[PDB]
Amino acid sequence: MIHELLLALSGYPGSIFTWNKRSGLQVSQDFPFLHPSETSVLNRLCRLGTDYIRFTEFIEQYTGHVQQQQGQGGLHGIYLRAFCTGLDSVLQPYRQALLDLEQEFLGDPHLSISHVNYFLDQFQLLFPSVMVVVEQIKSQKIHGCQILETVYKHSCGGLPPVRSALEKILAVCHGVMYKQLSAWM
Amino acid sequence: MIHELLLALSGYPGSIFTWNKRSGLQVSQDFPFLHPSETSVLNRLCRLGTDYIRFTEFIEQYTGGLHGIYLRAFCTGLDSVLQPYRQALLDLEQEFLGDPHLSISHVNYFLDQFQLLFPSVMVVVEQIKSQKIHGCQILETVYKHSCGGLPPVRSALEKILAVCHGVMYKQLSAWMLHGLLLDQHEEQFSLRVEILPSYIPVRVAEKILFVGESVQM
Amino acid sequence: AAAAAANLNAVRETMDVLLEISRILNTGLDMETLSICVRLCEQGINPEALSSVIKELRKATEALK
Amino acid sequence: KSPNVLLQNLCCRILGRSEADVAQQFQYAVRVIGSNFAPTVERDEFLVAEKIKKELIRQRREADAALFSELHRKLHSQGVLKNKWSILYLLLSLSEDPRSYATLFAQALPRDAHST
Amino acid sequence: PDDRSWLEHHVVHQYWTARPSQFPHSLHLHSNLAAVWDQHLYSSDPLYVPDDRVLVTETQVIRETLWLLSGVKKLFIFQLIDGKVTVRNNIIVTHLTHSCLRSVLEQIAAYGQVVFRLQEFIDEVMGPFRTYQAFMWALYKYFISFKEELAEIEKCIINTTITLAIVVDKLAPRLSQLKVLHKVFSTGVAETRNVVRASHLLNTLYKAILEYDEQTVSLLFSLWVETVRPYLQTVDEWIVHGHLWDGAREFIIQR
Amino acid sequence: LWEAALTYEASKRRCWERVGCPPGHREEPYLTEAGRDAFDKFCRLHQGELQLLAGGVLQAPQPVLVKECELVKDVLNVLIGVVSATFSLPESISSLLSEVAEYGTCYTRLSHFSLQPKGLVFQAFTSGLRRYLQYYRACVLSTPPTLSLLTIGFLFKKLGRQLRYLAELCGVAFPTGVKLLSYLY
Repeated sequence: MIHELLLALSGYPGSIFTWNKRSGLQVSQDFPFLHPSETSVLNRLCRLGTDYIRFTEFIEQYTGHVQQQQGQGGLHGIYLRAFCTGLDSVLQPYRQALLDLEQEFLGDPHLSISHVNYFLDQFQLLFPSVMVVVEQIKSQKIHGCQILETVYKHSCGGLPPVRSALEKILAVCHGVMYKQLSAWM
Repeated sequence: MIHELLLALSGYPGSIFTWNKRSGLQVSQDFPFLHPSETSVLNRLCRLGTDYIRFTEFIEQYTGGLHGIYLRAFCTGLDSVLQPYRQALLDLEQEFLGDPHLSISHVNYFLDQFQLLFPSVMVVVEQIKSQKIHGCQILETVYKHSCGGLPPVRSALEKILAVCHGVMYKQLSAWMLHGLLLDQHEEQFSLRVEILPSYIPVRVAEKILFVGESVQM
Repeated sequence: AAAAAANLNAVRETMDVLLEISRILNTGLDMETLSICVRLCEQGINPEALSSVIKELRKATEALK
Repeated sequence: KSPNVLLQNLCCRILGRSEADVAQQFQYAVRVIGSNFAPTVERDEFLVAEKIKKELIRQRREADAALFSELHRKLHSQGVLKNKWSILYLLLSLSEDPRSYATLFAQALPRDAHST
Repeated sequence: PDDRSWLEHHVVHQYWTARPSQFPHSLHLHSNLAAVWDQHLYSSDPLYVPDDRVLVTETQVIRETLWLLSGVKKLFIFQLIDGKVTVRNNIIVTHLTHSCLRSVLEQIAAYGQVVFRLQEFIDEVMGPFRTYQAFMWALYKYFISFKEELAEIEKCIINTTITLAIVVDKLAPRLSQLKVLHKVFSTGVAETRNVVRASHLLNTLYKAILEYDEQTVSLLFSLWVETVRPYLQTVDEWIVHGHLWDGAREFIIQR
Repeated sequence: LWEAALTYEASKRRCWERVGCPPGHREEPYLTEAGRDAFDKFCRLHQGELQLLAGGVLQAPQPVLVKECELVKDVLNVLIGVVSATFSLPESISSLLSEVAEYGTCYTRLSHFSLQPKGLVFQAFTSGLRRYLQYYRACVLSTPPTLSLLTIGFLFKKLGRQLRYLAELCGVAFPTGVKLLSYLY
């Protein structure tokens, strides 16, 4: 139950957490030895792993599937790949936290899951905020420089982790346009 | 038993001891294993817990005629006096974990000092309700009874009196340095003469007002 | 065993009670010494024979100090 | 066990002499302990505590006498020892003041007016 | 039994599942209070009708209450039945015989409602105003510091003696700070206009800090700054850029 | 001996219901607070329950055992290019294995595609790819001192995708001569 949550949450899910594309992750949930106490903590923790898998799936889907080339900006373009590039670097401290938990579990595995939820509570807020930002870009098929505005209205934010996280990715998307500007001008 | 008793004396009513608003914690269960005289013993013990229960209710609402930051300071002094009564309630549980043979009397013994403290402050609490004191005369009605007649009720009221002095050390720092009053409820404006405690003279009180007014110009 | 552990716990309790009793009767012993004495009178021996020994032995170590 | 080998441990607890170094004091200890191994005064673990209580009231530390009644009660609560008179009598014999007369306060039975 | 035995050893398995309690503790009235209360009833001739309850042990209750208090819901006691949590009425311990237990646990339930409500309010952020979004952020920042101490007490349950009045007394200085949020959120849910809903919330905290003008005041201060954070931004923008931009005017002066 | 044993450190794990001086009986940890051994036992139980509910035509080949470090050495050997005993050219472990394993199975599919030292510029271009294969061969055996399993998956995620990008450039006919010389331009 300790190691297995790491194995699920890392993005390489097991059979305890049957991944569906319409429920995300879900525990097997059919035991006379499973209680409501674990259930709520598990369901809270399931959202984070579902978000991580969707994020990495997005990044893989739009980076490394063509060389650089539909002409539709919602499915293709350099700005989008720059977005994915910013997102993975933003995803790095989640991985750092998971490995950090793993070392202490190898030291003593009798630590509780409540501490894991307590540690992972800070990303529990950050992930749903950035989820809608990528979802809008995919949904509206937004072309070119308008993609730059879509994050930008969301990077004048009022929460420090969300605003600071989107801001660096917007800097990446600035840089690709700057490079093309260094040719045309 | 010895946790049920040790919550019944606390704010919890008990199911052996019957709470009632006329007077509660009344023993009303008969057992073969307790000697017939034990109930009488119990009754004197119950004289403690009643006060604590009533005390908590009065503390629960606070911390017109009865309002103000003074009533949130008096009640805090009333928290402070119950504080070693709280600690000396946890210690008994710790003792009873080890020893199973201890008699009821050891409780009765160890907290007999609050069977003088608690009723004699209850009269002060009722006096502050019947007369609608919320002003600066609360220091007065402490100060006459802070002299005390018994040494525990002499220190408990000192603890309460200090905080009410501490508030007037804030009012008279806005006033004598910045020239500011009315940063709180009351009790060109001046001091109300009727609310002054007698052990502060009228002349010094005049000097305070003159100092505060001259700053403003 | 389990009851042998709780018995041993109670022997620690008794040797601490005896340690209180020794410290307000203010003897020269420490814990480990009175343990040896407890062995001596557990098998049955005279306290009046042990006391004369302890009383000269504590005086025969200030004689060459 | 053997009561003879246990005697030298006391001689190495009191004096810092090693076990093959102290053989004079243990020699004398065989003289005093040997042939004074059987009791010569009647066993009373009750009376020894009642004579410490007598001493504790006599010094007017009456709260410590009621503390000693608790310690005696804990002694009875465990009940592992075989002879509880002997260790209390031994602690009484080696007494010193923490910081008058006992010729008119009662002693114990001689086992000559009791059984020999 | 190869799965059951290993479970029986290291996990509890007798009260969140249907099973009778099998743990002979120490009997004899000071902790035998359930059975002696039953026998006293029957000797007094109620007349009878035995009550069926599981007779769970004591420390389990402390575990459940901690997990409830730290923020997660849905446990085996204090299941909500109308939106107000209710302890399971078939739960009894070997002492306090189901009536005093319900009294101390009803006092705990009273505190648990506030946390349950605030947790629910945060849960609805996971499901333009952005002042409510700026409100839940400060609530969140308090909550991590709260959960830290709750978890700290859970760490020492693995090691000690476990009874109610100790852990309750340890949580006394957090249940004290908790009471303030029931009043600041009450004016934060006392509201129509997006500017009156923010101003009526904001003026309560200024009045409460001027009341004590401690530890409650540091709470109110840390909540004050994190709620006046939008206004500093909007006034700074209006000053330096020479125009007032705001999606859905939350600003008091109309251009 | 009995008083040499006497010097025990007295009980503090002592329940309120127990007044008979218990030495302790072990507080009995949470359901998840056993998850290094109870997890493995539950894994075994869950699989066997699935086998019974299917009929026994699944028949697990022990995807648990071996533990951690031996597999770290096995995947490190896959980074040399020689495949594992599972691959050719818990049960959650299979997913973690497959993701890092496909990178090594592509590393071999690059190395046999670079056997030449016709086409002069194609030969020079091919040596340019061998200069990257040596880089991938050089990062292993310096950076790991045998770390944990999850560090391999996270650390070779940012890098293995970059390798997998390069397979798309290759076939695994192909343009050569002026055609390649302009296409690459």
